[PDB]
Amino acid sequence: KTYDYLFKLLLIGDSGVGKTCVLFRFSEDAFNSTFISTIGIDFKIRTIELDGKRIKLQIWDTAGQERFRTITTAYYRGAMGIMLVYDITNEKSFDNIRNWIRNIEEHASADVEKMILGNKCDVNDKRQVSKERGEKLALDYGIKFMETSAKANINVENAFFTLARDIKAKMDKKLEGN
Amino acid sequence: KAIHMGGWDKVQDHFRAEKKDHALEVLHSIIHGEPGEMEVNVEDINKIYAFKRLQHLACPAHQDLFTIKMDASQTQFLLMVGDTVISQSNIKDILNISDDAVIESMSREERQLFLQICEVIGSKMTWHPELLQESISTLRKEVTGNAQIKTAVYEMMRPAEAPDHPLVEWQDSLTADEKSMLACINAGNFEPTTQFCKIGYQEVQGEVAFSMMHPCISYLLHSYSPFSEFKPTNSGFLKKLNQDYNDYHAKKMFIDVILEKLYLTHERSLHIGKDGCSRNILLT
Ligand SMILES: Nc1nc2c(ncn2[C@@H]2O[C@H](COP(=O)(O)OP(=O)(O)O)[C@@H](O)[C@H]2O)c(=O)[nH]1
Ligand SMILES: [Mg+2]
Repeated sequence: KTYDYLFKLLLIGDSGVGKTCVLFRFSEDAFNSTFISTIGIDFKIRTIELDGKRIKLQIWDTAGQERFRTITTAYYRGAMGIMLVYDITNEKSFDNIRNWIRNIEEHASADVEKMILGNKCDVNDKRQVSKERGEKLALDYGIKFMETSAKANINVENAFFTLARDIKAKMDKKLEGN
Repeated sequence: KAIHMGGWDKVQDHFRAEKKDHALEVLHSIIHGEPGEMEVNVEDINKIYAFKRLQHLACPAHQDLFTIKMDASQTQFLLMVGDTVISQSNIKDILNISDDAVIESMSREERQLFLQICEVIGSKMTWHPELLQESISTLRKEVTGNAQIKTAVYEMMRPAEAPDHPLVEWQDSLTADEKSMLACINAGNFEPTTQFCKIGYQEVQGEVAFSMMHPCISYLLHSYSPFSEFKPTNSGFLKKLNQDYNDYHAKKMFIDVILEKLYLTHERSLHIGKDGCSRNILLT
């Protein structure tokens, strides 16, 4: 076996909050320097191991391309997990998270796992959103939340591992009959 | 390119060159043996090619204001010049299907391709009614054989595969369980030479991702019928296409694993054939 399952994931959030940097940190352990600008880098992959099974995480980064809540059911079709990202530098992007969420509940499947990322934990001088405000919005909707920084490589790895472990969990119980 | 409807071969002589396109439009309005022939239901699909005929007579500066927008219900296409809706068309009437048939939502790219396919169908039925009267197959091979349609379909589904890509011979690497898992993408059967005609693939930075053609695109290219009689049969084909579509996405975490292994063993393609024959093309 090369790998056992394919988990399709979506990076969702406003433009500028760091979705592409989060993706390249998780997939290639990279930030800036030898720049590769996403002329069509719609997704990146990273194969991880959970409970002896090797999961290929296929993580898409197409939000904000043309998707300013123009989205319908087709954009979430096939997605098993969604990573919602805002910028703690930017309260406007944090408030827009409420919109992205309602776009998801009304257009995506109900058994899609979701997680919220407050990226740029490393910029405290320019912070506009408290961490407790981050965990309060996530507690509202009953989905997990963490703060991250793609630049300092803080909480990127364990965020994706938690989401994938949650996806594998409910997929595994579904395979006990159904 | 030669238009014969309404005796136009011999009627065009009575018109100056500057006016034969206007006259051809009025001629189409005039002409479009009842006992024995089948009724058609083509009003809503012809609207779309007719919209581009209206846009074509606008100035290149204003032609960008002619757009077709889906309404909030996702059940009609709105034909819009600027902020004004000049007409609408029901998507179920475009497809000539029953009212309780299910239309799965399309991406914006797929909606564009959907309307382009409708544009070619409409033009062939408007200016060349002789295709349909011969056969439904002669009409269909004229739209699936169209150069822009073939190119646009491959660009969207298999961007790195040429439409004339040569067959790759089949190599049975699959277990029985894997063949059962794949059966849902071809109506409950596993046949190597047809299993993959609906599967697309694209590589980003050398990494392949698989996907399935939207059922309405599949239906429009290979199963569309303008005859009112075929409305139940049309809906039967669409419902079967939807079933394969929803089955693929529900089991995509297992199926894409199997598709990737076949893709890698067949020279990064699923255009697979056996003894020289394949139906795993997207359209021909
Ligand atoms: N200090 C800091 N800067 C970041 C971080 N993440 C992204 N940035 C920068 O914010 C800008 C936008 O990043 P990008 O990933 O392209 O945002 P996107 O539009 O959501 O894809 C870039 O200049 C990043 O280098 C972070 O975690 N910490
Ligand atoms: Mg980006």
